[PDB]
Amino acid sequence: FELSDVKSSKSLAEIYEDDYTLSEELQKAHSEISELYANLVYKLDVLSSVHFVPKPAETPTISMEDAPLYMSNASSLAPQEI
Amino acid sequence: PAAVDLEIRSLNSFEPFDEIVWFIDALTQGLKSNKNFELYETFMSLLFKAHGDVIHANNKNQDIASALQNWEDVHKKEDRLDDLVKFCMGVAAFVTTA
Amino acid sequence: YLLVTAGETGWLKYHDVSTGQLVSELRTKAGPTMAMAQNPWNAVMHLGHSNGTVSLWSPSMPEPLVKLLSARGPVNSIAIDRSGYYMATTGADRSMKIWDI
Amino acid sequence: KSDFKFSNLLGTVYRQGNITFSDDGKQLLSPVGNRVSVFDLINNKSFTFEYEHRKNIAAIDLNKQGTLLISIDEDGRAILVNFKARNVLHHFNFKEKCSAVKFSPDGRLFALASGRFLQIWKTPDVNKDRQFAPFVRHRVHAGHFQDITSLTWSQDSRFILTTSKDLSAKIWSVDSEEKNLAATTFNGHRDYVMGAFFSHDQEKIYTVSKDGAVFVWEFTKRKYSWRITKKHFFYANQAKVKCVTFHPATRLLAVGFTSGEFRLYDLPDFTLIQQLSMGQNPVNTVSVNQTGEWLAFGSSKLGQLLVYEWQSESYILKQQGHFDSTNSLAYSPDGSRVVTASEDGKIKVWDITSGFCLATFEEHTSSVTAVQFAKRGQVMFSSSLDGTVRAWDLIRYRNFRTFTGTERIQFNCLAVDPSGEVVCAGSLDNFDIHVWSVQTGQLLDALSGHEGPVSCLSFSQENSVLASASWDKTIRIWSIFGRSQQVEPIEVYSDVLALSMRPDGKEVAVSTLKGQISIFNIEDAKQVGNIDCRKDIISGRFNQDRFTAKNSERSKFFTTIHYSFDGMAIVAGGNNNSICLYDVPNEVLLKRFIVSRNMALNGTLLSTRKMRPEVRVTSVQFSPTANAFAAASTEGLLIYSTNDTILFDPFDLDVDVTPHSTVEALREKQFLNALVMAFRLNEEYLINKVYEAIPIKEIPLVASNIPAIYLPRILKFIGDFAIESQHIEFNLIWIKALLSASGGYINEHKYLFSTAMRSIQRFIVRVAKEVVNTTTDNKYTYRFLVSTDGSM
Amino acid sequence: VAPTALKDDDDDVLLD
Amino acid sequence: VRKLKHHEQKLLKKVDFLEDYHKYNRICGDIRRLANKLSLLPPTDPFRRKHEQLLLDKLYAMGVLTTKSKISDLENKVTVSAICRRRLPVIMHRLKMAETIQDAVKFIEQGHVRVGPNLINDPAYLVTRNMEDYVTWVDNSKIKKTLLRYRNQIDDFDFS
Amino acid sequence: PEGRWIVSASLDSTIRTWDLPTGGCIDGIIVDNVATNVKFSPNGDLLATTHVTGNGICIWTNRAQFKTVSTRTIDESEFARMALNDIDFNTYTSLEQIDKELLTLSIGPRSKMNTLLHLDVIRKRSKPKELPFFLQLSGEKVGDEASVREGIAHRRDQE
Amino acid sequence: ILLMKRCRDWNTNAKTHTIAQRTIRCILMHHNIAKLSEIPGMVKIVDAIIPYTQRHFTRVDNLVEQSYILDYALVEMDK
Amino acid sequence: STRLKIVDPYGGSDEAFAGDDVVAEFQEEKKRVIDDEDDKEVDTTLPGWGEWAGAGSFIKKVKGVVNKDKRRDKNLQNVIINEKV
Repeated sequence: FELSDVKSSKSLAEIYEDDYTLSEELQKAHSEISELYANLVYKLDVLSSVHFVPKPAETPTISMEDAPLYMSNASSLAPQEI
Repeated sequence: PAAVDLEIRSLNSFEPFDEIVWFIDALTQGLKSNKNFELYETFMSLLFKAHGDVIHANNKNQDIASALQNWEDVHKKEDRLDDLVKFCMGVAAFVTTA
Repeated sequence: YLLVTAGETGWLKYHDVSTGQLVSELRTKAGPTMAMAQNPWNAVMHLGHSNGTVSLWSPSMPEPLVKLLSARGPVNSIAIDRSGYYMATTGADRSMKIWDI
Repeated sequence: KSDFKFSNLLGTVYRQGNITFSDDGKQLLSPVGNRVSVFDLINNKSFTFEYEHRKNIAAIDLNKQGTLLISIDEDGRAILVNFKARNVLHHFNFKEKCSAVKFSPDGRLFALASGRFLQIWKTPDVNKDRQFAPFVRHRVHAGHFQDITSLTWSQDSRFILTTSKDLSAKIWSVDSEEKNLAATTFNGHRDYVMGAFFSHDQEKIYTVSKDGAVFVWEFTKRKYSWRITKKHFFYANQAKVKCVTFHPATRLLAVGFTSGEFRLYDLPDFTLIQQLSMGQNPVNTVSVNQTGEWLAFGSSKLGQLLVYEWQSESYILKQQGHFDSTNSLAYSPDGSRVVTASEDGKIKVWDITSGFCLATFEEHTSSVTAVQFAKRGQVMFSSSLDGTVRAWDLIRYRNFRTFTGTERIQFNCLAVDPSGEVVCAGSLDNFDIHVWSVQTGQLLDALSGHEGPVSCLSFSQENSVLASASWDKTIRIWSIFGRSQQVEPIEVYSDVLALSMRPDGKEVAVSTLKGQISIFNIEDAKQVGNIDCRKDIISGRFNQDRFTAKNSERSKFFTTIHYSFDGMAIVAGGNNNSICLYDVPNEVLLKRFIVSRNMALNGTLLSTRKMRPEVRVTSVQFSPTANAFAAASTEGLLIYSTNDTILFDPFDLDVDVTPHSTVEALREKQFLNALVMAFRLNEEYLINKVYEAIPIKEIPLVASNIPAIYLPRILKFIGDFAIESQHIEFNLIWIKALLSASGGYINEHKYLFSTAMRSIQRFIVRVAKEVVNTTTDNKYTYRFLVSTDGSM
Repeated sequence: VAPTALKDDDDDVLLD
Repeated sequence: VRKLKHHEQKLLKKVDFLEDYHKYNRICGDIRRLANKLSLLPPTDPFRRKHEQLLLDKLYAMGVLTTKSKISDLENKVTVSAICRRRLPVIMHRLKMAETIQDAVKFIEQGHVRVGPNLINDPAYLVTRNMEDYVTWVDNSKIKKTLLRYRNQIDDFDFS
Repeated sequence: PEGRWIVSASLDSTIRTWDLPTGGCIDGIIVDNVATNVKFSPNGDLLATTHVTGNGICIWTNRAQFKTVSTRTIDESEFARMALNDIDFNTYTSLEQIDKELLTLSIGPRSKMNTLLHLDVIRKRSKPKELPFFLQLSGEKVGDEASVREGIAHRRDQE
Repeated sequence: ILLMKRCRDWNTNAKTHTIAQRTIRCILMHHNIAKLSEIPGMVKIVDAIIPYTQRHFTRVDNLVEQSYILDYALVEMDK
Repeated sequence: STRLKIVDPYGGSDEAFAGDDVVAEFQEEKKRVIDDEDDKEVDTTLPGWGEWAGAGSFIKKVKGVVNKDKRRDKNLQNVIINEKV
């Protein structure tokens, strides 16, 4: 942990306001880790592929690929697990 | 399927429970026809799912029990299928195996 | 020695050939540019849009010299005479407009 | 000795184009790359049309009568097909890229959006004999100065609304006399106009722009002219309108955006009925049902087709196809389900009857190379280029165990013991076969002996022997089970690429680089057969080849082979444009299939890789039902089946045998003779007719008297007929009589009846057992309530 | 008409 | 334009606007931004360490790295020269399969060279480390006949 | 192509279509000029015939490929002068119920029963994925540790 | 509460589930199930015994299904 | 007009304008440039500096780029000149 040595742009109201309302920036890294490897994975693959390699690719969301819609989660647990 | 589930759930649950009795009688007649059995079996399953508590609380009521009892006399005849299905596994698994 | 490009993106690119650098980048706020033309006298760009307003543009300044609508419909093309006194346009509503710069 | 025909495309639902609801509203037509697929939503079934375009499909439309389906590719070449009979009617070239095609609501005319030109043509009469030049153009219209985005018909077949990139919505009159009525161009929008629609009364015209603005147009006095009375704006932060549709009867507005979300609205009030997000990829296409209760949506990037019931907020259809090519496929032992694997690394479970994705698995990081089932079928296993082998329980759909090597060996092939207790995988980099224990999850041992990469693996179903093949020019037979371990190498002429094991477990065939399918006896380890494949294979010259196809040596071998469950045929596939079905005992080509006919696929006919898609089959297996085989290819899973049975193949037919005579025997009550004579004719309608018309009392008598030769054929008929038939008790009684009377004969000859028995157990396990499960539960749900005391 | 053409209020105030 | 005179040059400069390794330069640069940022992410993180291993294994699995490597080396071992030496025609030459790179390109284009089971007609194809052992001529190459004809080991039965 | 019919040409200037399963002539034609040859297309949608007169090849459109054909035997006497419906159309439809006592399922897909039974969990899984100017803050966060030591220390609002 | 906890433990073992099931049957047959529900701690112990009870139902039924081998034996004699 | 008449084997056997109001849009734009470019009288009264302010109970002129009466586009119809740049 590191202590800021410069003015906090947020005032005491704002500091206490934030208190009322593992890390996103750390996950923002991990998110922006991923694509360039997905980009790096594709480029040397198409260089190294004999065969065709396709390029990898508010409002509530429809989840279209479901990993059964009729199965119940409770039915997926063993008598030992419960 | 969506219409059927709203339909059975909406069925009223106040005494004298006439419509619940009427629905049991309708399915009892349906089983006698020996047609649409898997469908006729499953609406009764939804009936218990949506109104099992309502039926259980008033078992001693004559009207529910009488319509209920007749459905048993019908359903009890359609137990041959369980014995019928049960044989073919015993020989099919054995015949292919030993 | 400057190449100016107008596109449906509406971002007006100013590129100088000799220096090989983009002089300035500007958004019209009038939507896609239907018509593009230059006035030789003052080297001022003329742009056409659906509203019919014609925006006079230069690399130097942030927002256009002049906004004129001559035709009610979109201006398909803009013509400037060699002298630069006269500027002619044809609207998409069959209107033809002769103008003085 | 059966005729296989293309039936449907699995692993794949949508690529691009416009989705169209059937007029009845019970079916959905989706263009699938070079073909078009139809999904029966009510019946939960799907089929893919046999006809194929020269290039990928661009626009389609089905007439309200449901008899004429028109499809146009990106080159403008149109194919007219009879929807009911599924036969092509006419081939026409419009010589232009047609953005949209839409039939008139009356059906006599159909309009084509062609650049900045609108063409209106006359629909041919299907009732008429096949006409040579049936297309006559009614008119051609062009006032736009830029490409037409879309067109809309008036409900009365008299006016057309067309939207273009000129920021204008414009109307025509289909009748020349009525030109003065509708000759207006509507302006005002700031970006491209996406959709122009009529109200139900047609008094109002609604125009939608890409910016997200909806303009309501009404005739009014300022003497009377069209004006924008009301303006609505979609305040999407950056999403742009991608597709729009409108239903006049219910006043529903469905808009698909580039951000991957959609919004439902009730005009003219602009009430947001619902907003859901389809993903991060653009919503390419949208359609509305005839009743207006079902909404079909489509995004091209991930191959997305969804159907939404906004009334009940329920999903009718929700299925994804593989982003990459399918590398392997595996059938369930009964054939009810098939599992597919792709280069992405995702496994998907598909149901043959419905043809829809039951489940998807995302645990494998890299490409899944091989997929296989255990004999029992409850468990599934897969190997991937992430360095792991994973076991899957398909009842609860969980990865109950994962396997991996010490040094993360890359696996390309996988094999599983019939007992489901040993799993063996092979690698291209290690030259060794890793062996594990299913129950414990540890490495039992490493089978060494190959000096080349292990190309394929397989366990004998019965004898449980392992046969391994490698680029080391030899094949090794491992008797791993037992106190002592023996290995029997059989050297081969050239590099072996694929291996197939006999269901008897007595023989093994292997496809080699030379284009030879060599068949070896496992016990004696000597060659018994060999088939040439070099000449039969069809390979097309790629566009960049500087050497001819005939001189080319790129792929005249089969990288995948499998046996027929009867044991007399081999289906073979490779990096080519051909699937060849061979006959093992006598060594010929039974028949050959063309996998694709799209030119965009390379093989159909300095720092940058020139690199484009190629036509190929990765894996091909037979269906255990012995009626179909599936081939994994780039486009998707091609299933070829023998279901139609239009062909006439009598067996032991004589002059006295006739359909009329068979009916006469039934009328005379000679059920046994009628059944035998019907089977001799081999006509399903006659085989069916005799089958029900016998009374239940006479079933045991007839069953006991069936000749042995006809026994396997009647059992097969019952199994396939019973799976979809409604007479569960009637069909079961036959299975009782036949098993009771001829059961001993089945045991003596298990393999002759192996397919017929399996079809029977599928019927009784997958539908009959389920029915009794509900029946007993209701019986027990009955008893508890009555006996138990009611609450106070 | 356009050329393309074909061819009680219940009070919400309630006592409690 | 023509060569500018001395006074012309001094008044106006950089007016000269209006084998390529641009892609490999981008490939090298992209590898740099990973290891630079993978260093930015905290060391104790499990997600960084696995991701570093996948990269090192995979450029190893390529042969851009002749031997197994640490990230610290990866900011200097990777080079455009490393990618080019993996090019099939450059692999073709070191094996002495073709005398000159241009000769190798011609053979690749004409379709006389197979790598494992698959034929390559693209010269820009680069070979991986598990795969170079199996680069060779197609079985029916006319080149493969002259091979065995001189050595008098041309076996017709293999059709080569 | 399906092996179900023969079409034969004869010097009597007639073309006859014969149905093998019943072994009878089902259709008859009279051609002005004798047809020397008759060949079915590989698909069967076309039939090609050549004749004694004419340098071209006559092509015939197989209507059977578009709709069913009755297999009733042609009338011989009528043809000379010119010169059970399910069986007739080679089809059959399964009975609604073979016998009243025999059990029969519904005429529809078998996945319907599975959908009705579990329809409740269908809806749950198909559901789409999801300040004041005087705050009221006290305790340790505000530094009032004394109140905490002395013992002095929203679902309904959501509800 | 004490009795069913024993039945839960007995139910887990396939060699002692038979004793547990009959005891639970008598509870349901000789008590007001409404009172059984309201007692605290019932439900959680109650939750554990379906998955084992259902497992015993998948078994036994297979034991039941196989028994028609005898019905195959007798019909073979009748021939 | 507005329909091509093409004579070839397959055929050849045998306008109004509507839009929004642009003038008002531009005629709206003309004030906004005028108002922004005109001089502004900002009220610099500090409420309560010397009087009670609450529930119970000075103008500075800012120079613009051009006065509204000195604009070149004035008297030019359909013309807007932005004197500010």
